[PDB]
Amino acid sequence: LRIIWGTNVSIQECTTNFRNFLMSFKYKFRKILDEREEFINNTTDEELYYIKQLNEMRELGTSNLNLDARNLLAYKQTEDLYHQLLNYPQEVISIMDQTIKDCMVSLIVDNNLDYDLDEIETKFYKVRPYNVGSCKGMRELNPNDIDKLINLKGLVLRSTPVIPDMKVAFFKCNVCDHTMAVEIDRGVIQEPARCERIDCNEPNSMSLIHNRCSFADKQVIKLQETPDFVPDGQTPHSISLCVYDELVDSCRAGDRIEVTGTFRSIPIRANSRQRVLKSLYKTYVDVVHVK
Amino acid sequence: DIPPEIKEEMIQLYHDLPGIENEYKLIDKIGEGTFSSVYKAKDITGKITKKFASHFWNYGSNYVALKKIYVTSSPQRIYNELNLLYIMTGSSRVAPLCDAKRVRDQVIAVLPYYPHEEFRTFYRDLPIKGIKKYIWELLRALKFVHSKGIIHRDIKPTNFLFNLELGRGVLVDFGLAEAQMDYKSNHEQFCPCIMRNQYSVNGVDLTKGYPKNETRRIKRANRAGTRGFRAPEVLMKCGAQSTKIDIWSVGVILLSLLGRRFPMFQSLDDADSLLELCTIFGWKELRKCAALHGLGFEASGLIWDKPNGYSNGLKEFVYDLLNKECTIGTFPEYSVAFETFGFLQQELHDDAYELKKYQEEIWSDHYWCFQVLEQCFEMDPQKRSSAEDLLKTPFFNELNEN
Amino acid sequence: HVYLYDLWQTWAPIITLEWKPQELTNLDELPYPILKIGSFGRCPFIGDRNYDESSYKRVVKRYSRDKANKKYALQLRALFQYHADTLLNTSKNLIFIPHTCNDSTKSFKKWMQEKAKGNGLGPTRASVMSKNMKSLS
Amino acid sequence: VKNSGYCENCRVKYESLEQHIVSEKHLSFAENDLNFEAIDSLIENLR
Ligand SMILES: Nc1ncnc2c1ncn2[C@@H]1O[C@H](COP(=O)(O)OP(=O)(O)O)[C@@H](O)[C@H]1O
Ligand code: BEF
Ligand SMILES: [Mg+2]
Ligand SMILES: [Mg+2]
Ligand SMILES: [Zn+2]
Ligand SMILES: [Zn+2]
Ligand SMILES: [Zn+2]
Repeated sequence: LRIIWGTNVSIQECTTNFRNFLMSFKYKFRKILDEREEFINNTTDEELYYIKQLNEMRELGTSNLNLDARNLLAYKQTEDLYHQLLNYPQEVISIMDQTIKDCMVSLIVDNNLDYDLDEIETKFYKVRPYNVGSCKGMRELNPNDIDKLINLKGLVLRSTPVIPDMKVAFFKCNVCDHTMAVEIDRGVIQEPARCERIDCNEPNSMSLIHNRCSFADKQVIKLQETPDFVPDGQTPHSISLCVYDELVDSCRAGDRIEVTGTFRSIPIRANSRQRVLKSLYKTYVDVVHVK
Repeated sequence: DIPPEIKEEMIQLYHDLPGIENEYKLIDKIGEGTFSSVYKAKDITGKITKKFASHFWNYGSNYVALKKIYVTSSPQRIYNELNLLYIMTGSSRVAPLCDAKRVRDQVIAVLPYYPHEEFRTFYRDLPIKGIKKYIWELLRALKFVHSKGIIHRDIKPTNFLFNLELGRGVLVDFGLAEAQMDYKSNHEQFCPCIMRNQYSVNGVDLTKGYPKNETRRIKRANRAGTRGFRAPEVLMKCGAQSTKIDIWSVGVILLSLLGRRFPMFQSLDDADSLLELCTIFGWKELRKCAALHGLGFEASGLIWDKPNGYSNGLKEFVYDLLNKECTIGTFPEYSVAFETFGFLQQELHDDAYELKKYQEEIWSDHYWCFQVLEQCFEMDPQKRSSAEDLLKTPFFNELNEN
Repeated sequence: HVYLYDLWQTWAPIITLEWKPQELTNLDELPYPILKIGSFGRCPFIGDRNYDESSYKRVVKRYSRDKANKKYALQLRALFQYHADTLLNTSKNLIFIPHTCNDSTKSFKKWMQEKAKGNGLGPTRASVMSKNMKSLS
Repeated sequence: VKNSGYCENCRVKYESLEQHIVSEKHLSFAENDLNFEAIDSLIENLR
């Protein structure tokens, strides 16, 4: 019931499937999918992978879980969730994050562990998938593949400095000091036309305070691909990764990395006349995991 | 002469239980429950007949009731169940276990079969004598239970097996039953819900608002029970749930008899139960209870037929319940509800000698029933009288024959 | 709306539900159930949906069921009559207090005269929902 | 059909019970007696 618009994802069903996969994953399944059953271990394969990982996550206190998508392919009940994850990055990733938080708090509660749930529910957990299929290069990504998980490998040529990214504006009313904080949604900030107070109403009382806004890290990394396959007469191509938050300042120049993330496209403004955008979209990649 | 569609599961369980073919012969499936199914069987070896022979009611032949729990139930929960049934053996009102064993995951409990009649059969046509005896037995059983110091969260007529021919009843399910833990190592600070963990800025008041982005946690309190038969304590997730939720459920069952309504409180969620309680009692009373338990509550805009109504008491409520049945004529000519209807007609002001004696006695009985109903139906736990206090009522003069 | 909140606001509100006036148009399906009593010993908060106590077919079916169970109800009353016990009752047949009430039998006579011409367990869930969840919903 | 529920033993939600009981995790859980040791302790105390 209740699939989201423009997608094939149902929140309840996807959360159910992800919880099922978390509860009942054993590495022997991946061994079966790898046709490596002759290497099946009695110890590690028996033990529940992600439950244990969530445990050491709880004791250590980390907030990020790295998920192998081929493990999702291994589990029969979540084979469809794999394709749902490729085709719909952001929605399914948020679903996974909520499910991780739910599983953490549930596991604490069920065992009645002395560890307090104050930190757990306040924390924000992130899921970082990887090993999501093949590479296919960048010459072979058609525009229909916008906002999908892609796997890229190459050499990190150049790394820009840290670029602050606005998260909350801090407009201040000059007249009645009505300092409202505006969160950014879908990269848009909406100015109060007049003073949001009813008693005080002065449109010119607003003057954004740059310094008291809350920002977030953003680093652009120039990656030159080294695809496993190269078409005839194709010189190497450079793509612009865009990392966020903790991944900033992680990848140094000269590192040979394999990166997975969301293949995005953004209009580029023709600066000849302001607020006029070119019809050709620039393509870049948001980064979720770096190996 | 039995449905074979049940016989296939019977034989499936039979060969699923390799340690029972010689021990017992399965007779039939008698009971069905949310957490388990109950099977009737014959006792091949007589030692179990000798064991707890006094416990076995001697009415009819002696059979044994088999408790086939569902596999999905927690092993820790099943351990709680068996331990609790173990530590209240030999009570004659609580069902004592006779044997217990498991085959890998599946676990089976052996209980003395109690020939009973379905509650649906007789709630409509039970004389106030029947209510009196039934409630007396049930309160004696709960007196023993609370003396042992536990809480049987799910109290309902389905979980209480009463026999009319014997005129006695016993409790059976203890599935969600909880042992009362150590509450602590005046009444305003008895339960404002500040117990155990979290025990011992101004200018902002969320009196008429819900935060847009919610960044806070919910109460974590046991919610075990039934659809309905749930006490205001647990309904509002009020901390330190006491034994008296059980007597609240008892009073709910009692009122169900007085009105001939089996699904008395159809609560699809907590909100349904809370609003139904608001209807029966009043917004102000429920708000007062919440304030007593350190809990804010508000409701406005809703329309109620009785706006803070029924303050006269439960008499008016059961009164108009029976009034509409009277106008329609649902009840039979011989229905014993008509005497109650006349009782409320007389009290609300709205050969013959034996007749006058009989009506005098039923006046007294209905009177005492209605003043024990309000005795149990009060939101205050500390003020709510204990099971022994309920048994000490003037209505319960039949225990005085001891 | 209905709003129940922690007095010290240390914990999240338990129940917080508000309804638009427009969806309250029909009195039959209020989100908060009303004391629509109904009949035939049903739930006081539910009624005779797809049911009419005056429906002559329903009256006949109920009358037949009642006359079927006359003897059992009489046995119950005989078993339980003013002695507060069963075995103590062992040693007048019945006592009928008259009433002006209508019953199944009288209503039936009136009508005949008129026509004479799943599991129960669920995984524990977290309380706080992420803002992205709110956007998705 | 209607046998859809939550298997707290396996901490898992199943659409069908007959398949959950034969699931690998549930079968392994059943085959492990270490989870039932406390139960057996009171089982033996009966005799
Ligand atoms: N000893 C018994 N004698 C007769 N019926 C019983 C007995 N034990 C259980 N039952 C029947 O089986 C039903 C379910 O048993 P119960 O122990 O309440 O299981 P659950 O924990 O699943 O609710 C009861 O409501 C009752 O009808
Ligand atoms: F359904 Be039983 F009353 F746990
Ligand atoms: Mg039960
Ligand atoms: Mg139970
Ligand atoms: Zn202003
Ligand atoms: Zn309280
Ligand atoms: Zn299982």
